[PDB]
Amino acid sequence: PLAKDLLHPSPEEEKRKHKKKRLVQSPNSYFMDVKCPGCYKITTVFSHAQTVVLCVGCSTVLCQPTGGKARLTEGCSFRRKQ
Amino acid sequence: STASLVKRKRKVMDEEHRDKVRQSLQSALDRFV
Amino acid sequence: PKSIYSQIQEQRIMKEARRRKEVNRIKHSKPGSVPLVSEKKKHVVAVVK
Amino acid sequence: GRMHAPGKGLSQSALPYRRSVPTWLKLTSDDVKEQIYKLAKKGLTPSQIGVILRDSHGVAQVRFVTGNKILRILKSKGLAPDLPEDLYHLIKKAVAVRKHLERNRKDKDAKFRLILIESRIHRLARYYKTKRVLPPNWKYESSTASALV
Amino acid sequence: LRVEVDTFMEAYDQKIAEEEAKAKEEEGVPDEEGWVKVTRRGRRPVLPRTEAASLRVLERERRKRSRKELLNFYAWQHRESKM
RNA sequence: GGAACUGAGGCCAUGAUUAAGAGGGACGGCCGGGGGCAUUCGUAUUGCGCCGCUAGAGGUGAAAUUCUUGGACCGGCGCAAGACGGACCAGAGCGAAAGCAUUUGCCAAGAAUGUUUUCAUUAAUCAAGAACGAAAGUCGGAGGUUCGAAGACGAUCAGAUACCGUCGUAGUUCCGACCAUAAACGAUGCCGACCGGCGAUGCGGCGGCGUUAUUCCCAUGACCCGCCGGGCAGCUUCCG
Ligand SMILES: [Mg+2]
Ligand SMILES: [Mg+2]
Ligand SMILES: [Mg+2]
Ligand SMILES: [Mg+2]
Ligand SMILES: [Mg+2]
Ligand SMILES: [Mg+2]
Ligand SMILES: [Mg+2]
Ligand SMILES: [Mg+2]
Ligand SMILES: [Mg+2]
Ligand SMILES: [Mg+2]
Ligand SMILES: [Mg+2]
Ligand SMILES: [Mg+2]
Ligand SMILES: [Mg+2]
Ligand SMILES: [Mg+2]
Ligand SMILES: [Mg+2]
Ligand SMILES: [Zn+2]
Repeated sequence: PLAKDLLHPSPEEEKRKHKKKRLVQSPNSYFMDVKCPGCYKITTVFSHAQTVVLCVGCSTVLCQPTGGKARLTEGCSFRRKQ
Repeated sequence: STASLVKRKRKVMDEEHRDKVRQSLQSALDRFV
Repeated sequence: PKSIYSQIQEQRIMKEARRRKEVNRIKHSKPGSVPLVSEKKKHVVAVVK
Repeated sequence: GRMHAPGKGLSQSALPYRRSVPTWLKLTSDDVKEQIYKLAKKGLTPSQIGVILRDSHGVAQVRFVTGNKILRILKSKGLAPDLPEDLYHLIKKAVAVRKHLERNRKDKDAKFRLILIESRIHRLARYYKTKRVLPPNWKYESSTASALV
Repeated sequence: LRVEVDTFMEAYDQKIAEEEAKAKEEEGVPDEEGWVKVTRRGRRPVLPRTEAASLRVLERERRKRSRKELLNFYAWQHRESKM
């Protein structure tokens, strides 16, 4: 087999492995800022959302939950946080 | 049991068959037409 | 010896396997999206200087 | 693997190494608590409350923000569940299967599934009695289960 | 009559072609401050911004309210119920 | 109106840390000949009615019992009954096993995947004990097309060449009670850890140069490439 250093994995190796099988566990999910269409209020939405997220200003549907990730509505803009 | 032999032979030949097919591939009304 | 000979055959199989998946990646991607690395300076992580 | 099912899976959550609240979070410890009190009065379980805060309010972990777990926060305020959440849901499932089974005598599979559910109830109840969450006379009965939940 | 139809649709196709080329150029491409717009030209399906789509997703959540909003879970839910 | 001292009450709550590539529960979108109830279609077979035509039809190695001029067999149209679910169907999928295949609706359940949700050791193996358990078979009801142990008839050449034909009892079908056995096989206890490569395959998720359709509702897919999990199976192998 290939020779790997167990103490010093490369960045490409750790991002490919399963999240529980890395040297130190780390999630693949993240939080994002979404900007509503029609009113430009900003809402913080989890990437793998399991509930329908409404804009606080106008109660517009911002996302709909799916199996893996929440699909965003047409016309909104988003940014990753942190 | 020789029933598995024909199955395992067919499974391998199918995989080789995938290889060869991969290699083998390598005026206003005008819009409706 | 058979122990050395077996490892030579196995490591040859793995190396050509990685090459096959690499040419597939560059084919089904943007022409400029794949950096090209020399085999010599591939193994150098960093020079602190 | 699973306690009863043959399959073994690896799907779960992976907590981050860093335990600190991110800077962009503008909610305080007190602000999160009043949100928990509001949703509990609406009739939401502690598992569902944590889901809502994660999806909409950007609270990844209530424990890292306030220093206390959701159930511990509710107990201190006085909004404690009558029955433990995992035990409560198992009893609810057994009632639904038993109601279905009384209209279908020929469903052998449902009869088999009912036995497995009741086994998990007995294991869970035995643990809770040792921890003194339940009185040492609590018993699960099929007729009593409907009134229990 | 035939000339006007041909002239009209020739101009219409040219306008349509320009819009597609501009949309392809803008697809992705975070702007200043780093906002990325969500369109149908990506590989992930997106929720349409139509009245029918919003009513469908909200109705699905409303049918689930019975299961997720409980009436006898908490101790207080029993005591003012007995009143 | 201010301050400083001080005194007893009433409710609720009373806990070592973390969050196991241990386990349970919840949540999300999917997925499957998994199960139960109802509904529905398809030829075929059998029986019956009518029409046309006229000596044979059936069966075998050869025949013979049997049916036929009061019309058999064959051709057409229509009606009824009971079973069955071809081709598509794969070493694919589901279930603890036994097992599971026409459309649509309903009821409850489930694996895997996704999760920065929740509890916090709740776990493993197990005499005793309990649920299920192909086919055949027993008891009581309802039906009976096809097939068919038993039985009665007709024959019984080749031959180490060796078990036919016509009719067809119990059964085969359904609803309840029993019975608890199979080459019920990998002829092969369970849980945990460690220990080589290479591709396909089913499901779920993630990323993607390009093709191909497009969304009132219904729906956001089909193909190609890389990666990650748990499955069904393979090709090759070092040490042991
Ligand atoms: Mg899971
Ligand atoms: Mg994709
Ligand atoms: Mg854990
Ligand atoms: Mg389904
Ligand atoms: Mg199904
Ligand atoms: Mg006649
Ligand atoms: Mg006829
Ligand atoms: Mg069919
Ligand atoms: Mg039987
Ligand atoms: Mg029988
Ligand atoms: Mg009988
Ligand atoms: Mg068998
Ligand atoms: Mg055995
Ligand atoms: Mg599957
Ligand atoms: Mg897939
Ligand atoms: Zn808005």
